[PDB]
Amino acid sequence: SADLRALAKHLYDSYIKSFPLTKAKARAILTGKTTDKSPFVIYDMNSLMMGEDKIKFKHITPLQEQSKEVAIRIFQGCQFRSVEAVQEITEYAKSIPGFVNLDLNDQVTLLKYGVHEIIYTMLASLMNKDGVLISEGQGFMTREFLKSLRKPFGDFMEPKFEFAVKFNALELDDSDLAIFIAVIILSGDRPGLLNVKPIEDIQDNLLQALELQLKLNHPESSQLFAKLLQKMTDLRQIVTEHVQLLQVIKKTETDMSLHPLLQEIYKDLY
Amino acid sequence: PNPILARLLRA
Ligand SMILES: CN(CCOc1ccc(C[C@H](Nc2ccccc2C(=O)c2ccccc2)C(=O)O)cc1)c1ccccn1
Repeated sequence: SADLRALAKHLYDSYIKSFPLTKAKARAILTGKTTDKSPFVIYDMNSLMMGEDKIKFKHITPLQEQSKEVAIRIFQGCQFRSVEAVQEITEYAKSIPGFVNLDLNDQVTLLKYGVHEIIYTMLASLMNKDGVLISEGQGFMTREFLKSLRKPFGDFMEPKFEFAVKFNALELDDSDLAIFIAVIILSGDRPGLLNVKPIEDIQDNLLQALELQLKLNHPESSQLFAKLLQKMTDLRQIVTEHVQLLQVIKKTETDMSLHPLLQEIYKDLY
Repeated sequence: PNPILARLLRA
């Protein structure tokens, strides 16, 4: 009822506080409806050269000196971004009512399995059919350019763009998304959850709040809730195939170690 | 395991 709406609004405020680049801002940028200088477009090797110092990268040497292979430099940029995204999602998850009262080991398991699915949900907010916003909206990397990278790296983003076209077709907003992501985090079917019932209650509660939010915010979109629920399983498949590709990279390309946070997340995952 | 996630969760 009224309390469910209050919960939705609390989560939306926490979402705005936790995630600096929202879907609203991203769309403003993607549609050219902002006063800001339009993003630098990386559509090819030369545009990547120029644009490259715009990529949000902090390390021993500048991104240009990390590898002679351009695809490997894109790999390191994406890894750095994903680490910061995991930090962001962790802060949001702690803001979710009831989350900090679960057994800490359950919080860790839920975050582990949930965070990639949440990353792919929010990545769609930064995408259109032609490419993806990077570096807090200061850059735009084309889908074609990503597809032109040598194997294995060439197939990394295509399932994400394909997912994103359908997901964006749902025309969700940030208020919808805050609850959707909270729902994904509190999945009770994650392997190894020790104490399931409190998680199941919170996820149940979030699902009623989500239902009410979509009924109020999208009155003419019939069975939108069902469509959105069906998207979570898709996200799981995306994660599975992504992990297989990552395993290829580990077994194939010389010294391809990952950041310890991502290594921790993928280790013994499923 | 997962010391880094547990530390990220303990602020
Ligand atoms: C595309 N993009 C925006 C962020 O998009 C993300 C797309 C995916 C991810 C998830 C992330 N994936 C990787 C993790 C380690 C190394 C590479 C990847 C890639 O995903 C990858 C591999 C090859 C080619 C391209 C990507 C994860 O598992 O944590 C996180 C972010 C970039 C790209 C370069 C620099 C910054 N922004």
